[PDB]
Amino acid sequence: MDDLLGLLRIRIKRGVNLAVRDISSSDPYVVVKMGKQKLKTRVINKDVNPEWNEDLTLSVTDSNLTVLLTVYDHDMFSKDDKMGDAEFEIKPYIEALRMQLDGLPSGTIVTTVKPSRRNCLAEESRVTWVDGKLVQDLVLRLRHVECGEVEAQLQWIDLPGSKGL
Ligand SMILES: [Ca+2]
Ligand SMILES: [Ca+2]
Repeated sequence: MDDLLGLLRIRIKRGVNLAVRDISSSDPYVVVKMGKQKLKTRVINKDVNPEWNEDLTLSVTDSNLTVLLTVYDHDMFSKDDKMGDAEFEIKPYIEALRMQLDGLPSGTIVTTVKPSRRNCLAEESRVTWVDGKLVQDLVLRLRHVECGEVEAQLQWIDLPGSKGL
């Protein structure tokens, strides 16, 4: 609690045109890693366009951290094949959370992160103040695989008793 800024909600929305790692399909799930934390979504059966809509919750004590996202094909009785990976920075979002935004009109775009050679963004990622919440919408193009994107949204949970932002 004495280092905790808050909890980062990562909503893993969907995968789009993921790689085939069975015969004609895959059984994808996502593993999210940050620091010593490792979280997993459920498996979606036989769908390379899986709609996970699954909330993962990480503890954040460090605005300078990176989130790693790796997709795998679940094979019940054998090894799980890699289906690509991506990473993103949380600093822009944490920075934005620390701004004065009570008073900003809903729909206000606080920060835009551009795709670059180094990052995994498939398109510009907006940090938006909307419906009284700050969110970041991400489309991640997966590395180290022949196709696939993962769409995710960042949200924030304040934990009373913590260090806070
Ligand atoms: Ca397989
Ligand atoms: Ca499989």
